[PDB]
Amino acid sequence: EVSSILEERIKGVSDEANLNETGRVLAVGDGIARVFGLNNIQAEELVEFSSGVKGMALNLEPGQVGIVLFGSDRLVKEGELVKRTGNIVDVPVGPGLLGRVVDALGNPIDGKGPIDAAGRSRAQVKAPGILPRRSVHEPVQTGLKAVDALVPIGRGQRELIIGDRQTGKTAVALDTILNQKRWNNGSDESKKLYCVYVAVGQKRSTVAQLVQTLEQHDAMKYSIIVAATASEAAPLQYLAPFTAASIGEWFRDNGKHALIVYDDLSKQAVAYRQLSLLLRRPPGREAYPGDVFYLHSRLLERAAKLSEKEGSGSLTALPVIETQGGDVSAYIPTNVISITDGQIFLEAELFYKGIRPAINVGLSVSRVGSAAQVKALKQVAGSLKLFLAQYREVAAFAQFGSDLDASTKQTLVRGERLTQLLKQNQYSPLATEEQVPLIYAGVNGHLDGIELSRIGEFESSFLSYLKSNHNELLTEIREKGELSKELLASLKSATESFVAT
Amino acid sequence: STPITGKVTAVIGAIVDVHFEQSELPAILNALEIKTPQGKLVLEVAQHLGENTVRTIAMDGTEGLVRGEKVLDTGGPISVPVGRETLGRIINVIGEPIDERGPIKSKLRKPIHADPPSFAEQSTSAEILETGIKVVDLLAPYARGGKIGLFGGAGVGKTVFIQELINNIAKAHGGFSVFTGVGERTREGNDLYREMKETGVINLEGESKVALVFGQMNEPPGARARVALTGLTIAEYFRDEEGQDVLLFIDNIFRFTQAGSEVSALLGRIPSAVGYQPTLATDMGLLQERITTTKKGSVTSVQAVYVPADDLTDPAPATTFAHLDATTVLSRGISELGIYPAVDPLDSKSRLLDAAVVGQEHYDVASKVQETLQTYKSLQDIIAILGMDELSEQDKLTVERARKIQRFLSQPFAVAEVFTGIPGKLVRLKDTVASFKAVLEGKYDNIPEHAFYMVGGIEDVVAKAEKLAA
Amino acid sequence: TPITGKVTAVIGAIVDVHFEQSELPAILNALEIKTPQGKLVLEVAQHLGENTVRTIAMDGTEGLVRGEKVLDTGGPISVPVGRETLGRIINVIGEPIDERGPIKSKLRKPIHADPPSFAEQSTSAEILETGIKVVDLLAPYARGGKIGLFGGAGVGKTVFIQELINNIAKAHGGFSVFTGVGERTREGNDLYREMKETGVINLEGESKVALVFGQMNEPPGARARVALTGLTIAEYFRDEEGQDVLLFIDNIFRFTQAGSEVSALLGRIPSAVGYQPTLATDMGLLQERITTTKKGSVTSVQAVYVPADDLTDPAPATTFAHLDATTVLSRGISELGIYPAVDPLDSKSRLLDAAVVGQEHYDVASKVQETLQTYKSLQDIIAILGMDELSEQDKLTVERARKIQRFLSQPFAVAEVFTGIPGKLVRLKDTVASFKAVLEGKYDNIPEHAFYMVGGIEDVVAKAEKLAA
Amino acid sequence: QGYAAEISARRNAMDNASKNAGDMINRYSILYNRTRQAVITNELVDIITGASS
Repeated sequence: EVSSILEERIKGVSDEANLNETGRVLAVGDGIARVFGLNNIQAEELVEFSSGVKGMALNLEPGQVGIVLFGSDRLVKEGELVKRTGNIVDVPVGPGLLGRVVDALGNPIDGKGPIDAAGRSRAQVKAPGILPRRSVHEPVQTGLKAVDALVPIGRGQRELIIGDRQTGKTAVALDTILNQKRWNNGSDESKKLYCVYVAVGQKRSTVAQLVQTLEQHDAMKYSIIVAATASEAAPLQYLAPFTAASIGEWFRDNGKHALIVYDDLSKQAVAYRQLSLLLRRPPGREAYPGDVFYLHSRLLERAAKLSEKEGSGSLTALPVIETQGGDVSAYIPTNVISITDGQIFLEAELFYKGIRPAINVGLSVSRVGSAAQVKALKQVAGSLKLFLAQYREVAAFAQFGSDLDASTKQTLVRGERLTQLLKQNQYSPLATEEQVPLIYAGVNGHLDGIELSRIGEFESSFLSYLKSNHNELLTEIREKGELSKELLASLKSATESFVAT
Repeated sequence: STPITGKVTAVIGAIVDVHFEQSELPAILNALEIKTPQGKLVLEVAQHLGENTVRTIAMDGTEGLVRGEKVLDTGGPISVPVGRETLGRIINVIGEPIDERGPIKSKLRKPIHADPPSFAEQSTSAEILETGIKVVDLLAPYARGGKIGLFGGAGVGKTVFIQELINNIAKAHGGFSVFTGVGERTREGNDLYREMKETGVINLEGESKVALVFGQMNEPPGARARVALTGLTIAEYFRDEEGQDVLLFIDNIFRFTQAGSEVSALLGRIPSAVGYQPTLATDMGLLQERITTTKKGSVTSVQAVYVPADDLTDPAPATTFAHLDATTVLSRGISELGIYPAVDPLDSKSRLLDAAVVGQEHYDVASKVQETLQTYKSLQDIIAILGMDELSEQDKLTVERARKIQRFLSQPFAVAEVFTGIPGKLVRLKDTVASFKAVLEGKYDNIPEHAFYMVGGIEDVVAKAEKLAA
Repeated sequence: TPITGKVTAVIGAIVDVHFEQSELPAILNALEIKTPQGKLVLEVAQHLGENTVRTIAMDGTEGLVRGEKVLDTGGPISVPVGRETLGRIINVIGEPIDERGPIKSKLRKPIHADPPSFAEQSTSAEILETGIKVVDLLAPYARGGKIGLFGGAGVGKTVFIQELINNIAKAHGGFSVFTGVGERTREGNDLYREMKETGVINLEGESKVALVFGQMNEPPGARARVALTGLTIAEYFRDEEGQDVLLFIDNIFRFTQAGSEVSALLGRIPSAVGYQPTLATDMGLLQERITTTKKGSVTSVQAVYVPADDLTDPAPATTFAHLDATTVLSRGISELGIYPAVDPLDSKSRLLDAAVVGQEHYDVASKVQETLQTYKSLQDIIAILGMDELSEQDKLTVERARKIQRFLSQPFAVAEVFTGIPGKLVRLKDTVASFKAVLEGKYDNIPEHAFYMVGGIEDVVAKAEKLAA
Repeated sequence: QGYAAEISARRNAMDNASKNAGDMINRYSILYNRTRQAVITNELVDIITGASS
């Protein structure tokens, strides 16, 4: 049993070949080191310390070459020799990472046995061309009615989730992943997403709850969890987005779509700060490195939609930046905003107000406008944007105690009902078929006849009404994904039959 | 100076130091080429550190670099291609296309270090651009020979704005445009490529009326920086030898700034106030000064700028405010209300607003417009706190004239048949001045606010009245 | 190891040694420099190359003569663990501070540990009650949980922590560790006294506690490794015995803080805000060596001292990622005559949900947050205007919010003397009923001083009579 | 009668506001000055970090 495992391992070990490089360690400690020698060393290549540590190499000098250790620094001694592996850093990619956790370097840490490898890839691949790219038209939803409704979520776009640490930052991402169940089941793989969740700077227990959540709701069967917990090395936290991107890219090549969550880039940055200052090279703004921008921008332009001479794939990106006691003008936060094409800003105060999932519609922007909302969903949310933007001016005037006319109070009365409709329960998937009815009601003024407290009672009941009677209305929406003349009328009648309660 | 062989000594990311053999070194600002398993790595020489040790800024992706890997010297600076045949063609940092058209068809090549034109060559701008965008035409007139500046914050419809100007004006004129993109996304580049082939502005048969220089953010901070320089040189060939006026565009110019800040730090230089370069002034100036009206031809930039958080106490946007003649602010708010364009015209100031340039009549109409709107903005606090107190018939009439004007700033656009689906309209300079004159006089204070919604001229208001009647 | 050397330098508590033998040293070794202090025990943290090592110094740096002989122990310092560490207070190197002499053991282990894996992870979703009303409703704790506390000290932190000990370790009764990083010596004695009296420490038997004390008097280096020392004991409990433990720390900001001082000296360039660049790696290890394993789980209560009472600083901020639940405490609210001073709008738990601690719990808790927040948004208006110059719907919210505010208090049973009100303890079950009640409007129609310094709904009623007479 | 007492209430309240608001102005001014100053100090720390490397 145990005797056999150990004897196999002795057979599996030892007997090294004639070496063609050397260098002698000197400085060493912090997970970081500096060696004297090394003239065949490549930048980013892997060097094998004779203690059992491996360290990639990021700075070369004609003095002392800086090889950043991965492994524990307590193993490493000075005056050891190191041997260049002779290959830059790479991971195996294959369909055997499905329903399993893998770490920084791409080996499983969940003990679910060896992965299935159909290729190897490299962590740096970079963005595809202008000609092998096509434009994004590709509907997708997050299972939050609010987010979908107000901002145009696509497949192949990058949208930055920003706001304060531990406000269910992770939780916001988890709702989207749960809701990505609906397309995965569907037969066609031109719909399927094999979502990859990257977790940097988080404790092991956070990750361990999250995998239980995923399996319980029967969503762990296309998901991949990549990890680099906060104890694990400063290089390995840096390598965690780049190797997630290579896993994501393999689906893209095959002509399948997937989605990449980078939670949090803010902690990747902090790692790189520790690394850059212990290679004692100048940082940029607020101690964060000078080449930190190069890291986020290169990465982010790889989640891209492909044209029809390629797979016709698209990796989608959601960055997440937790602002430490706010600040949106802080160096890592500013850089990422510029790189992303939209913001889905999450506001802390509104959480206590009872507007969970929390969003603030002015801090959330779309530069190029709507182009990735489901067409049905576009028709209903048509004046939703204009109402809510107006409600914010009117409300601020309204509560002062001053005198108001009936015209200003149509906005207040109208807005209050709209905001209350947005409220949803976290960890609850949603479908287009059941967000089209609710926005119609709200826009077309049938939620004013219904009292503010019972708007929540109403929602669950209205959709149930339809299951028994106007089950035809729901099917047309699922099947055609648009509202014609007939569908508007059908729905106008469907709202009327049940307005009560 | 001359082709020599040096060996790499230190690779510190983008930063690459070389140790050329004794008495032999390249001069400052040259281009070194180093053989790499990823295109041809170009290194821009930026310092001497003594004993024939140069320190360079990268222009192409770094990876797999050995210390000891041979570095040739071109003998001169990075030399791009220019011509009236590179129009439609795409060019980047090392002058290669990234939509895979292979080697550029070159008439002539030129250096990207072109020292600025002198004061002797100067001429005074008197030619007047029309953008055909009413809020812009009336409240901050542009003049062709100008250095226009599209100040705005994040996600405010800057790309959509540039897309309308290029679609309309480039075809209209018999001049050229070169559209230059500094450190911007491959989603945007692919949209900007697709939409402008469709409209007939960029066309493969025939000579394209706007060239492209796509420099994108996946490339090095160094490599991104000197993309802007690359575009300028094409505009300079047009200005000089071809003798044609240029209608320049650069997009977004904060990307230019941000890149120089980063590389200032890596070179070892000491950063200035609020994380900005110490060399901030001169770098903007170099580009702006080259873009100018000479008796050779003009160069007229229209420059997008990213202004962090609608903040202008931040030094990098505020320094840039000086260089730019006829500012406009694309406020975030204006866009959301459903008013296209996103321009807020009480924060736009122009130096091209005289009263005999654009005539007396233009200045005076806009002056009344400025006041009329701002009194209404002033009364908002007053209704907010007091209620319906401290008002007058005079205030009521101003509030009403202003709300009619406020909804009279929206002009649909063809390149937003993708955002709202409402197609374009073109409004002449003389036409906007007249239509705004009519409202002020109060002849069109009987036509509802939403009957100025998504109109152009005067004809359009009367017609939108019939719709609401009907 | 038989590696010997002489002391090149002695710069503060960060002595540097230079080895005269070519036998090469290893990282995380320990060296003893023979001192007139008996001996000084030091820890290699860096090798700087050329056999010049750089060593962290635990105890004093008065007496270290330059070019003074060393002998290299050859490895990490191992403390002593067991059940024979119970009822003893141990110093960083192991020494008794309560002087019941040498610490007995069966296992002596290295201070450092290697944080558990993803494979060794286990999960929890248990309900643990302190019995405190505000903590339970808004931020409920669990079994194996990691809790976080914030805001300054000398304002009720010690008392607050003492009270958490007074509830949780007598509702458990198994093994427990108290580890005090940079403890204030005059207070430390009050814990010693308090425990013996309350039956915890028992030295004519063995205690239900084991202890670690490191004082803030002590050189930076000792203060850094008080914490690691403590963790070795807790792991013994977690693993070998197979039982769940407790841990209390007042304050853990000190780990951070001490490491910041030594960093400048060591070779490291410190980040902006003067905090070490290594905060992340140190935090990462500590918070994953207190973790829910397959064996036991160490349910911990952590107290952070915050400088200028700002969370915008990177040291407090980076901690939040590793905490399941927080109960942020702000000095101002402590001043106002309200204890516990925990903010109700600046509290969170990942176990407060609509099926974790039940649906009733969630609805009550939700309502309080909505009510108080609106009131917070209107604080400007209320003061510049009046309280009938408000709109009518709001007048109900504002009035309701004021009652909750005075209600939030619950006199402490360990500071009963100092408040001047007897210590009150109430159940999670009693608390859900009491908040429910206020929200129903049941005993809303009675003075604001009636809800002032009292625990649950029952106490409120009893006091209306007291004011009435 | 009602109408005079109403302008009088209006008068008492807007007079009081100017005083309460004064007290709030004074309080954010001390806060303003300090927050401006705190930022200059923080910029100096950043320069130091740079120069050391």
